[PDB]
Amino acid sequence: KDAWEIPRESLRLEVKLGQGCFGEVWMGTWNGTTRVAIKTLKPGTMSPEAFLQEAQVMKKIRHEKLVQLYAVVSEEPIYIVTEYMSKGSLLDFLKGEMGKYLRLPQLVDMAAQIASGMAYVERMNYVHRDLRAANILVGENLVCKVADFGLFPIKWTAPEAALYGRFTIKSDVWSFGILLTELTTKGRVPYPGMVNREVLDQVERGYRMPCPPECPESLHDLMCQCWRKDPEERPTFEYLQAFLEDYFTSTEPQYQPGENL
Ligand SMILES: Cc1ccc(NC(=O)c2ccc(CN3CCN(C)CC3)cc2)cc1Nc1nccc(-c2cccnc2)n1
Repeated sequence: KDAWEIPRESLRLEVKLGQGCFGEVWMGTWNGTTRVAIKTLKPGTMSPEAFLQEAQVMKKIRHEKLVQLYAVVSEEPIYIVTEYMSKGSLLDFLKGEMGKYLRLPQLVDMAAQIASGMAYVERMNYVHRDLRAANILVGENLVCKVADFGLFPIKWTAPEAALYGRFTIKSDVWSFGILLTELTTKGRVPYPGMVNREVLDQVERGYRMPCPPECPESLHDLMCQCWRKDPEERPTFEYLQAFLEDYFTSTEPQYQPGENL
């Protein structure tokens, strides 16, 4: 049978990390040596084949900025096993104890890594549909990987996708722009004070988030390209990656540290 299959005895579940109507998530050990994240399926909540769809996808994806599948147990009770990311979610990391020490340089490097991951998704002709800080994992050495915890996130979703169900890599680019604001505000909810309804009215009317405090205008400019009304006007993740990797030399060479960024 499949080469991803592992014996049940090789997986230890050590710390519960969350729950849902379809299962749970745990940190644990695989082969008594490898720390892992584990996703379970509640028997009786959702069909196995519908659940293992995710694992099937994850077998065909391989990239250093994508959370990596490690193994599965594909007879109920089901287990999906991936690499473990020591710092947890980008969102939690941004707003917690570490967040006070991150400046533009680390934050833009995180963005470039995320764009790199998304650029692979771009080349592979996949769509993400839920790119946001909550679906980014952080590891040692500020390593950031794209994940999908299957967690409507209107505030992160391109208008044409939210309104008309048109989800492309270009609506992923819009989400990335919103992700840029999470990075520069240390994980704050976008469109502060506005509910979903006003967000949709306002954005359709052409409103866009302002340059966050201490964020270089040139980075907010980039956010605004990600938020172009016309999907095809938005940049590629290939471009986004290259722009963020070169940012402090090509775009903002006179950058000087500040109080928060
Ligand atoms: C245990 C597991 C099982 C499945 C997944 N799957 C994904 O992360 C994922 C990523 C991309 C795709 C591709 N897909 C293309 C099509 N569109 C519509 C959706 C995305 C699918 C699944 C992750 C995990 N990992 C996981 N889950 C929850 C929490 C954590 C975690 C928490 C703290 C520290 N380290 C890890 N780790």
